[PDB]
Amino acid sequence: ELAGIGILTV
Amino acid sequence: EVEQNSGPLSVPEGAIASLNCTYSDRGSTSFFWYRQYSGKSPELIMSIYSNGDKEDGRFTAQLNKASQYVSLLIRDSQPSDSATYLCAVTKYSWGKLQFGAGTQVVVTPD
Amino acid sequence: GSHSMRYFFTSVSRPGRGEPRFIAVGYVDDTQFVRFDSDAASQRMEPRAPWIEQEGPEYWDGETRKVKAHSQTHRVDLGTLRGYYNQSEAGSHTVQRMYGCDVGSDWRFLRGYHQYAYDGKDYIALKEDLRSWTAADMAAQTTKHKWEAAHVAEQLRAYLEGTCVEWLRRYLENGKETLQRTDAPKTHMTHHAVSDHEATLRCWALSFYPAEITLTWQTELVETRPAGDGTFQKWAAVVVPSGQEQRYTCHVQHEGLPKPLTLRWE
Amino acid sequence: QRTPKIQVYSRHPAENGKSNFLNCYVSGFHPSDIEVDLLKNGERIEKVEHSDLSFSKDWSFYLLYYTEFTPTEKDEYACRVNHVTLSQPKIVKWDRDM
Amino acid sequence: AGVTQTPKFQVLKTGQSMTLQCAQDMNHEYMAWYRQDPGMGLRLIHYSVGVGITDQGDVPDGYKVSRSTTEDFPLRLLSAAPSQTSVYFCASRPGWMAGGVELYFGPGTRLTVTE
Repeated sequence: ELAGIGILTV
Repeated sequence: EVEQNSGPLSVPEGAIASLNCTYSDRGSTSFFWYRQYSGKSPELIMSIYSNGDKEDGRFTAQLNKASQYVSLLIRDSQPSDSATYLCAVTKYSWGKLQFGAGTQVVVTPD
Repeated sequence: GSHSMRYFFTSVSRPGRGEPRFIAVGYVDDTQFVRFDSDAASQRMEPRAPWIEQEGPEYWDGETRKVKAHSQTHRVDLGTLRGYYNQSEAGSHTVQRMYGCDVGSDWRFLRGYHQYAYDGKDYIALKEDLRSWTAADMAAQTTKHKWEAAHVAEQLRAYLEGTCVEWLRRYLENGKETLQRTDAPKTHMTHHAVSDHEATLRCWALSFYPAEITLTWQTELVETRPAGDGTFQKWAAVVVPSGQEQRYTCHVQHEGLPKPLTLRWE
Repeated sequence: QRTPKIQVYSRHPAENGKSNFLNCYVSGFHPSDIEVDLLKNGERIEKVEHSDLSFSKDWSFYLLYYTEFTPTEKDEYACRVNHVTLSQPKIVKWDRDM
Repeated sequence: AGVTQTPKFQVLKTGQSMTLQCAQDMNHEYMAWYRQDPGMGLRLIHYSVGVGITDQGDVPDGYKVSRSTTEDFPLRLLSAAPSQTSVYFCASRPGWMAGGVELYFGPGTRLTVTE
């Protein structure tokens, strides 16, 4: 199950 | 659905204020506590994501995803901490924030 | 008996040819169970394993929504990164992200990962404590400051030590027949002369799972390869003086074996 | 840039007249743009499936190309790979004990 | 400078129309309107994830918003009803891709609709 937080543009 | 006891909670100066909050969506990922002085605007004081405890200044937040509750502890209570504390819960970064009705805290002078 | 869940994300820019290509795949151990491809027709998370299909629509709605969000940020990443390194719009470039968790033989949290690459080189990476970042060059530092201030590490740490682990356990159970199996390698040995005075001995390991294996001659060593049916293959060779074939033994170590095997030319 | 590493082999040990699968495993290359062909007697095979693009800890990509086939005594099989790092295509011939 | 609203207090008669200003100079992509009624906590009315883009919240009926620029996000009351008596908060933050999480609230607008 994928991460729904902490994934942001660089 | 984010649930809070309305209070008010009456706590002596220097004692530890104990607030809690329950939410119904088990998939929730982000948990927040906002503070709102009477006749003023809410302002973020704590955020928490992992199970267990997180500690920032006089504030401690506690999260239990299994029991679906989130708590806030205020150490060294001061009269100037008398306010309404709002519990806020969302799922994922883009999710819509869900707000509780808040618990009012009254910190009485020593 | 440790297990892992691992996600891989690839984004390749296609100059003057529309949207960037985006590829996501999900693994439990050596077994892929989901994928998303921006060029496919479905435009959804797709099952790649029989045991994940029992999941209902809410799961697939959730995963499609997150994976799309993943591709949006990486789309923007390509533009931003091109700027950081002062590159022209004329060329294709690649960004890659991988993350996930490991659990021990007790299914307790063991370790966590999150790494980012630009054009195949280490860009920025979450350290082992899951509380700080490793940034390579001058350009990655700006991303580091941004992500520090946005508390990214706190967020990823909560996922890796929590959601990732909880679901990894869920998958292991639902696909226990697939994922918690030990197929011991089927072994045999080959002999071929390479000269009038020396010969080649080749030790074969076939149809085993998982991929981890040790092949030892007591050496030419090809890397473990997939069979295509969910199992793996490997071999190891030695050049031996003819007549002295009997002096050499091949040794095979694998989880599916109660005790290690020994093979000599017979 | 990293050049592809190629292995050609069958899913099962090959026996003439027995159904099998011919595999071409490419790995360790960058970027991901790659063309892989399975050849029978020097010409391209059409019904060729492939795995979904993934990569390893070192960030290099890998793919499995594969097709169903029935070995005979006369037929020669090979794998042809072309990539930015290769000046001319590279062809690896299938040796059935490797 | 944060988030400003205008006016902070307002009395209206039933049927009257009014626009609540909200401005922000922090280049926030995301803005939203909330209302607070005694004992309920915050309910989302409208929000905007960017210029020219707006969508309905939990309770959008009776209200309209626009987003012509990054800075401004006005809330229009069509025909004031007693039910619309409340405190209205404007809030903003960067978009989530940029790391936006905390909502920055304006001072609030206390609005009374008399019969």
